[PDB]
Amino acid sequence: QSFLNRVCGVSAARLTPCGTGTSTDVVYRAFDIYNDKVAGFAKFLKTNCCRFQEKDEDDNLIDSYFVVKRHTFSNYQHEETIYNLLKDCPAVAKHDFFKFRIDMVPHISRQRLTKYTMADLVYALRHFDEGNCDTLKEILVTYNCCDDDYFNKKDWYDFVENPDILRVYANLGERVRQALLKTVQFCDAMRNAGIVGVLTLDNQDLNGNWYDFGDFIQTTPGSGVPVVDSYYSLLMPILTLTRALTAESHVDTDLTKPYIKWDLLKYDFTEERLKLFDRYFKYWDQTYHPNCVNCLDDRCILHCANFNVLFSTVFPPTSFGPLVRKIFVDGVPFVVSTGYHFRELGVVHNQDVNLHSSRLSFKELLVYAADPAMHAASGNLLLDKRTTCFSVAALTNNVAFQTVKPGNFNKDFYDFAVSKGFFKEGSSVELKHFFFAQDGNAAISDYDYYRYNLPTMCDIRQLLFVVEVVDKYFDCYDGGCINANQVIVNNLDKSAGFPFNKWGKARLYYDSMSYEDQDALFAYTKRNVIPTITQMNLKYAISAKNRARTVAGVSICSTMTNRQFHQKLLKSIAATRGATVVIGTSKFYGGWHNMLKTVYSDVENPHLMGWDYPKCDRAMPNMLRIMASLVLARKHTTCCSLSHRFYRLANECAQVLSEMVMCGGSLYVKPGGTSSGDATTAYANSVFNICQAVTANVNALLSTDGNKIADKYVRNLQHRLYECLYRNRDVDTDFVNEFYAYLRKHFSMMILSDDAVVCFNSTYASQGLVASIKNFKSVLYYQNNVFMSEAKCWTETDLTKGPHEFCSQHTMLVKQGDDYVYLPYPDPSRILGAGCFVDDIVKTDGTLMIERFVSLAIDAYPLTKHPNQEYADVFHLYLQYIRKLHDELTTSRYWEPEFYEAMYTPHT
Amino acid sequence: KMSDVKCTSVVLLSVLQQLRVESSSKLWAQCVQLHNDILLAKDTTEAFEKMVSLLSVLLSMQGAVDINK
Amino acid sequence: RSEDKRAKVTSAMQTMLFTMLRKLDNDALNNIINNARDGCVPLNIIPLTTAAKLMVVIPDYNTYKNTCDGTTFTYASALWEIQQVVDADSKIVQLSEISMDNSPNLAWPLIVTALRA
Amino acid sequence: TSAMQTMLFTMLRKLDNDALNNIINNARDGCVPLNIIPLTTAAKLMVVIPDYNTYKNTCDGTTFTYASALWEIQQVVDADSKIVQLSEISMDNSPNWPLIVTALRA
RNA sequence: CCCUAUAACUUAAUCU
RNA sequence: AGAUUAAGUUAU
Ligand SMILES: [Mg+2]
Ligand SMILES: [Mg+2]
Ligand SMILES: [Mg+2]
Ligand SMILES: [Mg+2]
Ligand SMILES: [Zn+2]
Ligand SMILES: [Zn+2]
Repeated sequence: QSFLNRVCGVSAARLTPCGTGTSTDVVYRAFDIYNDKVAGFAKFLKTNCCRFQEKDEDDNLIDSYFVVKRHTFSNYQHEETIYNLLKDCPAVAKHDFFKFRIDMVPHISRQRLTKYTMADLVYALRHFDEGNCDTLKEILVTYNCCDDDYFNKKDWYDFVENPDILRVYANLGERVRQALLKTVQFCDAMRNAGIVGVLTLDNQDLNGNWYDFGDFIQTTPGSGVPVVDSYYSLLMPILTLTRALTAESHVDTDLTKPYIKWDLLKYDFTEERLKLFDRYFKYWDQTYHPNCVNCLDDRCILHCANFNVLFSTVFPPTSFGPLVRKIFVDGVPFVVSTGYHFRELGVVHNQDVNLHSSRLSFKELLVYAADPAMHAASGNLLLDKRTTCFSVAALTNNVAFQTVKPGNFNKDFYDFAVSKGFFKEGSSVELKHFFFAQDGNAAISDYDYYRYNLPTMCDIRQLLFVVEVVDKYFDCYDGGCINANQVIVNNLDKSAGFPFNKWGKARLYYDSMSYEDQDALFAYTKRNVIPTITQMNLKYAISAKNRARTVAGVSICSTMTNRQFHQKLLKSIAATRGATVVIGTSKFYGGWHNMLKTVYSDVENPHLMGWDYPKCDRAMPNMLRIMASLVLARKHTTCCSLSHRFYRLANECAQVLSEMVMCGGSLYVKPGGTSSGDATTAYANSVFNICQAVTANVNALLSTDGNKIADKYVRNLQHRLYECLYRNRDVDTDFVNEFYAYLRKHFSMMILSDDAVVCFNSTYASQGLVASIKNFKSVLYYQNNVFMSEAKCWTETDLTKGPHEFCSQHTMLVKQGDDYVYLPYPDPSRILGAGCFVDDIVKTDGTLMIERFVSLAIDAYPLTKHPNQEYADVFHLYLQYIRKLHDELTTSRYWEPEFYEAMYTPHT
Repeated sequence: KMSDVKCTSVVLLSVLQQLRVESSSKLWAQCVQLHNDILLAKDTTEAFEKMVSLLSVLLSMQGAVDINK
Repeated sequence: RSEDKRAKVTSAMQTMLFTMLRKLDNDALNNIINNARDGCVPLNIIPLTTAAKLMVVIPDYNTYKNTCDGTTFTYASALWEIQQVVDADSKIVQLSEISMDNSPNLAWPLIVTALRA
Repeated sequence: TSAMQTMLFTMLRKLDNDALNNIINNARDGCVPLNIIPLTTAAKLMVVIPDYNTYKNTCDGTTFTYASALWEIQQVVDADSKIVQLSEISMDNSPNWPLIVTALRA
């Protein structure tokens, strides 16, 4: 107790021992660490300090802690000198150096710290696991974000089933903003005193005070260099999750004051972004361009768009979108868009604007009709209280309420199927796939699911490494620009989007334009931004859940140029076998077997894993979509310049990422996500899927205790992984090759859009060296803003059983001829529901369209190799009904099972 | 049994659709709610209660004649 | 035919584009655009500051009283007098018909059409 | 149209549920609901009655057998919108036609 | 009014 | 054997 009153000091604080006696306490905390013996951002165990909790006058415990560090004596003298240089900075926690008789040993007492550091909050949110979140609950209850009985609500953490958790995390926001301002003050003190050193998150309180001067080196004053790369980069997802800059939208930066009233005509905000970057990120040493048209490469675009998404949360939502001018064509006033203000890319101005023209060609008619400026400026004002999304205009005087009708019942096949014995009580095969009808409020209710899209900042150094590893997965393909006579449009009798669907299908605009007009329009989009309108339609399809599906038809002005930009690379992806992205690979003629044998390739202790993306089209962040389009456009290094590649990226973001959306005769603003009818949507979803998997492996490897890794090679790989992320700003292509080889050896992926099957090493994942399901849950929590429950994931120990689900198909290993192959089979209720319920009354004929049942029996063939007899009777039911229709109509092979056994054997 | 009540709710909502229930929003909402809840049922008593409530919409308007069929 | 239909869609696009500036009146649009520094404004403020007509789609009565109570209301820093209220079947609803007790008899959402004062 | 109505009543005859058969048989004899038959005892049931033989075939006393359910009658209105009491009506009072009955579920 | 994009497969009818 | 057209089916 005589040690306690020396620790109490002159501060007159009532102290209770958090440990026992005079011994050193043991805590378990998260440290960001980089030695020549360990690296990583991991949870370690700290046996360095004695803690003393502070009591109040009514002896309830306070969040003040006295943390007394025992160490060597040279560190004591060194930290005393550094502290005496920095004692008048108000961002420094107050220190008290003394020596005591524990035998004399020196002690460094840090006064009135919090219980947790900033590293503990950042680890709590970036390695989230429900059922193992005690630091996050203690931080939320301590700083009055919520009460303790908030967590008794089940799914309190889920962003989708409980969107009130954003209000709770946003009560940590001013705490994080004060922490940022104290870091800028401490960096200014280090630069004035001449002190060099790395700022680490575990040396900073939640109050914002800094300590642990034991690695700081003195130089001449005025010339201090603070290293803040790992600090800000590991902090960056918390800045948007807790909404730290919301106080910047108030008057004099005070949450008690009102909101700043901006000018409505103001769009620029470049000086305000530069001031925000100077205030919060002053010592971040990479140059920042507020408008990304001034960027130097694609990594600069990613780096600067990541600051723009944070700073665009401060600005009014009416300032973003198409920037609009008045233009006199044929002496006639006119309204066009001459630019765009992107939340991510800043202000883009069109280069080829014509302030005066006498006539309009067919190309500029197409560009002016696709423009939302003339439709929005001619419409009424709209205030839609049904949805939270931003509403622009009502194009007409009515609100359209489109419904979905139910399915049409094919009664002949149903009583033929109950004639054979199907659909009994307690049977294994039932009906679960129906055409669910919808009412007039279904399109806006499905448009309201864009509220899961939140403005999300990324760990930019982690992302800039992951983009090189993900670009390694696309090195085999060949891409580049093609001419308009090399494009291949498959279905020309499809919709052309709004407003072009008033006058024709896509056949009309592909026939009415020349190849030279199409090439001129494509050359126009490499210099100017054309915003377009995406139309939302309700899908009339068969499903198991009553959720209404919407499709997003993109206008022909966007699709025509995006085919010309991307089609070479997309045809190269879809024509490659044996690769990770298996778009284009058929499941027939032994294709499923070859895909599974490619994914199993040479993994050592193999397990299968497959996960889920909850709300993947809606909740995908804008930075990952921009990242995916940059990865796709990395094939255009010879045909396209840098400025042309930027204008193509800006056209993708103004056309399918944050476009204006017509939904029932009314324009709304899309927050982000993927448009379903984009030209490149499956391939961009494949890029996003591989990105999240690579991020999960990076987060698994870096959060592992490097003392416990028994392989020397994996331990040095973890060291260099930390160095390539945070301690190095060039691309280290040798380590990208090495990490990509490590991933191909231990984490083998089969990716088709959102769907994926990995074959992973089990001993490496149990040691935490490749990712597992918990890593994916964490990465989707802080990057994707969704909680992926483990009920929608699957793992698999036996590889003689296939994947559990891939592309709605299950896998069976069956003896075909003299081999054992992997056959895919669907859910038998899906095939029976496609038989029983249709969408057209002429598909109820049966005697017309035998072809329909022939295709369904092709899909339901491998059910005959199943152990369940009721599963195997589905193919024989389809055979007998095909035979019945084919006989009472009036080629006998359609009820011979050899035509269908031919579809699953390798002889194509 | 339950397959029969699901299939006849599909036919019943299709005939309520072609009888222009969709011209009344407040009626078509309840009809699709009953139809979607019949198609999702797990025990047949719930399905038959909702089936009775959905058939009452058909019989409640004079556009049908129950004598002829 | 790739020129008969091409001239046809050219004429239709001409008709649609020349119909649209007849809808707008340039009395407020020119003082919006000339108040800008470089004659360049966001599109999202054009129907907010220029449009002479407002449509309010209201899902239930509790939003209706908090938004469009009375025959005039304030939105977008303007005052709007209610011209009409139609329902989801597009039947005319009187303003005296929207009540707390009468609300389940109405076909929600209501579309309130208002004009700028 | 008529083909779908025909197959609808064909599979309605196959189900052989007593509540559906009760409602279907009631609609031929003129006993037709005025709104949606509810699944809660709160909501009011509005059933037309076309004659007294249908009246005593459908209800006896104050309770009411409809949709294979019991409903106590709360209110009765004859065609000229005069509120008719339950004891007011009998076969001699039946010329004194079709009248609505408002009930609630037992 | 209105029903997207990509990929695979089957059948039929044509030209080599 | 290849291509063109039309219908249809599955997957995302
Ligand atoms: Mg430390
Ligand atoms: Mg230290
Ligand atoms: Mg999903
Ligand atoms: Mg999927
Ligand atoms: Zn830049
Ligand atoms: Zn190019």
